[PDB]
Amino acid sequence: QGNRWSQNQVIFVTPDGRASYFERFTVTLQAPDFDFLAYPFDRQKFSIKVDLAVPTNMFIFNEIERFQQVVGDQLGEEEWVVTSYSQEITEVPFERGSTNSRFTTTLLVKRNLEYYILRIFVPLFLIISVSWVIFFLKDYGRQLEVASGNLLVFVAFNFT
Amino acid sequence: SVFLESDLVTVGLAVDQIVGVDQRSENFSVVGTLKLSWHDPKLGFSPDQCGCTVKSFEDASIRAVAGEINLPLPSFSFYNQQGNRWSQNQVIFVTPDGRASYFERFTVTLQAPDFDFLAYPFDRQKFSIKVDLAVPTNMFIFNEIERFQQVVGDQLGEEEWVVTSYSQEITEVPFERGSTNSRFTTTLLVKRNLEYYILRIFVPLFLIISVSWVIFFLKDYGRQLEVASGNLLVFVAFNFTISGDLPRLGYLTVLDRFMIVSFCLTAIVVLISVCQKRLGAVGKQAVAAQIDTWVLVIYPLVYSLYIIWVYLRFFT
Amino acid sequence: APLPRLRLTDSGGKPLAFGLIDQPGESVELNYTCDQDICELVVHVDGTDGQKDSGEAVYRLLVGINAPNLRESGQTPVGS
Repeated sequence: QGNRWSQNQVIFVTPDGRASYFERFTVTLQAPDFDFLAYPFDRQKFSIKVDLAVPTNMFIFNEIERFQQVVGDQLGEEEWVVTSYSQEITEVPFERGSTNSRFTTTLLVKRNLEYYILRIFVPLFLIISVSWVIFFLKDYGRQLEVASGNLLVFVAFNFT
Repeated sequence: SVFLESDLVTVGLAVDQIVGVDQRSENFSVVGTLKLSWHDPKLGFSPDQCGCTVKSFEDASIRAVAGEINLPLPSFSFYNQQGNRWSQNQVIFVTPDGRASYFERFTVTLQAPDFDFLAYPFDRQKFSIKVDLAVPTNMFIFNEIERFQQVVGDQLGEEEWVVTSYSQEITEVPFERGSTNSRFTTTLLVKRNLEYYILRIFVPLFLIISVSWVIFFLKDYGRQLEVASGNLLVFVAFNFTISGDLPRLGYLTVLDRFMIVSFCLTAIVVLISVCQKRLGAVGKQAVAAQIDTWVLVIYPLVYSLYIIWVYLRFFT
Repeated sequence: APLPRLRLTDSGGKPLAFGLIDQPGESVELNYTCDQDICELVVHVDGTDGQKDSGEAVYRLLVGINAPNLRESGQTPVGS
């Protein structure tokens, strides 16, 4: 989506004819397969697809090289936690017939559950318990007043 | 010397102003100045063919000048640069003896994957600026560090981030197509303004907790219940009022945990008030007084123990 | 103020002449003549004999073209 930012882009060749390409990139990718129905307990897949722009009879992916760790570790916590990853080479239909190679990297991610749990569900449970406990009283004016206050407290927490 | 010798380059960098920090995308932007100097007899010329003592190139990068004059020059790049870089006063000028120098004023945004906001707002961060030569070490290498100005500059007014110390170092890192390239690193150690957070958050929170605590001296439990119900709403109002200074990072910090604990205790106060009201209704006021004494004794101890635990688990 | 040094060089820095201290040693003088088709000259005046911070030394410089009578000019600065 949009332009791609690239750094350290270089191509170098040896007299025998061995050539290699290197690039450091920052890119934005469309993900039409997202599904947030089970939010915040949803799980998502991050797929990165690289397609050759030439027919398979000219060039084709043959091997996968692991020059570094596929998923890198960084200091501090993250919003998304990677559970597993995979890499695969396949073939996809190409314009003007024939076929082109595709290299796909897939990441399985999930959210931080403790954040949502501790930040949302415990206070909501406490508010519900406050609304439930008032029925032991036999003075119904106090019960009505506390219920009226607790409804406003619930609304305040909801917008908070 | 029988063997060829690498060309020696002198480098220096100064920081003028930190203009922004992004805590969700983990990047920051800085404004500063960069200077390079080296000596190369292949760049020498004769004055009588131009009638001048200085030959200069303007508004061009080192790569462009090298391509135009067809000679190797020590090009460089920022390692964690995000997007394009804004440059001003870019000039390269050479003396007849072969002494050349580079000057630039830059504004750049750098990625900082090492950010850690677990101890917010008591966190301390490192701002690293890395300059790498785009040539193998056998052609050019950093040799000396020049201090043309103060590394960290002073500006009028207060700043959100305060620089405590700085350092500069020259190292070697692996390079593409083998060999090695030089790296020049400038590191800034920074911290936040503590008085702002303390006075804006913690004192009002302490006062609200004190209001919720002091009501247990009353023996009219209806008033206690009403005041507790009002104080819970006051606490919620203050919490969302200060929500503006609560970054949304997707994970918990110290402040969020403290707010959650305070809210839970405030709700437990209302629950205990309801229980005491019912007990007084049934005719067991002695048990209610005993509960009042127990709560008055226990609550500050719980708060102190939680603070000690947080300090142990986050600051040692 | 102490007497500074005087020398004459072209636009490339090639030296052409140096100042001469007169017997009444209160001034320094210089002379040169043109041989090439086009000559561009630069006049150097410096008092960096050492590192003393003398302060606000001030000097008067008189220069002329085709005017050998600069010792006693008489007329106010004429020409271009």
